[PDB]
Amino acid sequence: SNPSKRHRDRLNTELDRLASLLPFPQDVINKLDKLSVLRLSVSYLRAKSFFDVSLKGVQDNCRTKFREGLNLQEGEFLLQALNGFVLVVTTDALVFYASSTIQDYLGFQQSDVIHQSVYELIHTEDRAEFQRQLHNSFMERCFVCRLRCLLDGFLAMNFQGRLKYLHGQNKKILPPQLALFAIATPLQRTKNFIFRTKHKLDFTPTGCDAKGKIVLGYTEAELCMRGTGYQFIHAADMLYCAEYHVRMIKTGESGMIVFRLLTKDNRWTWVQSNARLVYKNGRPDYIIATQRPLTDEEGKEHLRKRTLKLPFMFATGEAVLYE
Amino acid sequence: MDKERLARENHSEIERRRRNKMTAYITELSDMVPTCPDKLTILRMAVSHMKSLRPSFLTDQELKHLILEAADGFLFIVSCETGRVVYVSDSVTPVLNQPQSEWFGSTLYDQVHPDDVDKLREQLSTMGSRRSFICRMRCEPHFVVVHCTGYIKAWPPAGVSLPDDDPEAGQGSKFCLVAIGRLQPTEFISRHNIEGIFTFVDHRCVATVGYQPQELLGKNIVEFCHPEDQQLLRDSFQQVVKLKGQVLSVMFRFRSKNQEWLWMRTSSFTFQNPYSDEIEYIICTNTNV
DNA sequence: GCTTGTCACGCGATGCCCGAT
DNA sequence: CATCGGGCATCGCGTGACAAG
Ligand SMILES: c1ccc2c(c1)cc1ccc3cccc4ccc2c1c34
Repeated sequence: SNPSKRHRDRLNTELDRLASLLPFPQDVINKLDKLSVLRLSVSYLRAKSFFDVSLKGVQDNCRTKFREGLNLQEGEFLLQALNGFVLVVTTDALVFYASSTIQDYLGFQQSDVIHQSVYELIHTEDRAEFQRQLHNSFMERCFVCRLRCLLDGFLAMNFQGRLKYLHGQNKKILPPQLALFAIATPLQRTKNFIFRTKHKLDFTPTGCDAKGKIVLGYTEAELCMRGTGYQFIHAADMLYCAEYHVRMIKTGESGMIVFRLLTKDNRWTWVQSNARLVYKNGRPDYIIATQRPLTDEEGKEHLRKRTLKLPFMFATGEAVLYE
Repeated sequence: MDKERLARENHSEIERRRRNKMTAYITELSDMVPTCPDKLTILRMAVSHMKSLRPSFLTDQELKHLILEAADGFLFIVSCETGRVVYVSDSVTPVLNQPQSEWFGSTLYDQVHPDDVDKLREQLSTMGSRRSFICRMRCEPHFVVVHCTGYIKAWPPAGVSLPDDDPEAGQGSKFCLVAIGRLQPTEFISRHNIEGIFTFVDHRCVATVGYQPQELLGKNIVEFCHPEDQQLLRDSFQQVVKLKGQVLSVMFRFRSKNQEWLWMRTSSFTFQNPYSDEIEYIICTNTNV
């Protein structure tokens, strides 16, 4: 042997002693490198130091064993109800903490994100914005960014959080800095899915097939209890639908018409439809409309390529429907 | 340049930066332990402190603390069948000014506004099975708008022990909602019924009266109107029905989002079913003055 | 078949310890 | 009370083996 190897071996022994103590599963620790071992040790220490100041059950009146068990996982229950992940970032743009669920949204391992620069995860076009959120002086924050997604590739996410002092960081003795405690959440079969609906002569629906109940979301009864079909139509398409209804009254066939229908979610769905008149003893009896749902891009393309220029043609809004 | 020498120097710089990172982390360690010397002693003291401190990185209470410090809110776990409150966090007291006794042994329908009860059912019957909505919760009875976001989970949860003589032992619910609740010169077109209820609202309303379409949809327009103008507005809506196709202009005052009165000119006409000539709804164009 | 990075090693320049001046 | 040379320990540098991707 030689003194250099013995010093390096003492250093590696202390590094392995640090590594075995980290609060991570053994399969995660065994795949770590010395540098990230030290980094995660520092991170655990700083987190414990902050919680040793900022931190510290079910109201005894309502305490049962099962309620205590639920209370012991309250934190994970909250993390799962988040629909996103937690992110605490220092003034130095370092990730003080990121919850495990970041892997379920971005693909990054919690062990690789902590104590790293947050800008490594932020898009280059949005980083500046983030910085202005890190620094006339109220506290609450809410904004939008785009973060790298390895499952995609980027993902736009809404950050809702606050600026609070990150105590117990022993900087040099400096006073504590202002860290961002934020919650990051995401943002909000068409190949021949043709469905047919039967209507009265005033376009009151009366019948609908399975794929129609799947597209629109109404039970066959719920579809007919809400009046005529003009209650289902976007206000930007009501006049086109009325025009094509007049056309079908005149000639028996409406022709292809693209318009928006209100679902049971109070959402809009583009449909390309064709209404035909059915006759009994030479008189009109009911209507048979054949619809094929459309993507948003195709719908807006048909809208910008419209032949008829009518009022409200370019309006966008929301609606509700009652019986 | 020379590929070999360039690669050699790049590699040397990589290793040098690695060494600098290691010494910096060791200095952070010495800053982060009780009393702190050379690298080996700092590492030994770090091992000792981490031993005394100590699988999740944070404890459950630390994670809950981080989330509640980030964006407030309180957790509740209800049953999908009856809405029976299975669990509610103590954070309900700082959020709704309500003790845990009010929610336990109760049902979420009993805690919300009656007008939202039906809405609640739509969110409980039967990406993941996420849920998110907005309701009004209790606190004379006072109510607050609460945004809820959660998920559908199979019951009972694994890990939690359920004794024989526990209240949950007889309920036998299969699915539960686990959620967090948190407190929170232009014109626009709209469609009402013949009573004045907003059934369609243009998105421009925010730039016109400060309200989102959800705050308008379902409500009557007369509720936003000034009492000295309410009968004028009502008679406008009544006369526009008798004169189908004809336009009717009416000026009134509108309670903006900031509880401020604006002057609005509304032009209303009626939409006729092109077959039965019946009144489908009333189209209004509401403009700022 | 190349890139980036992890780890061990050899190698001196100082560091600390400590009899011996 | 220092000051001084021993021998080992600490520590920063560059380089080569080796492997994940
Ligand atoms: C559910 C509810 C309403 C309608 C619908 C489905 C399908 C339609 C297909 C063509 C069509 C053409 C002219 C006017 C219409 C008015 C209402 C509806 C349709 C129309």
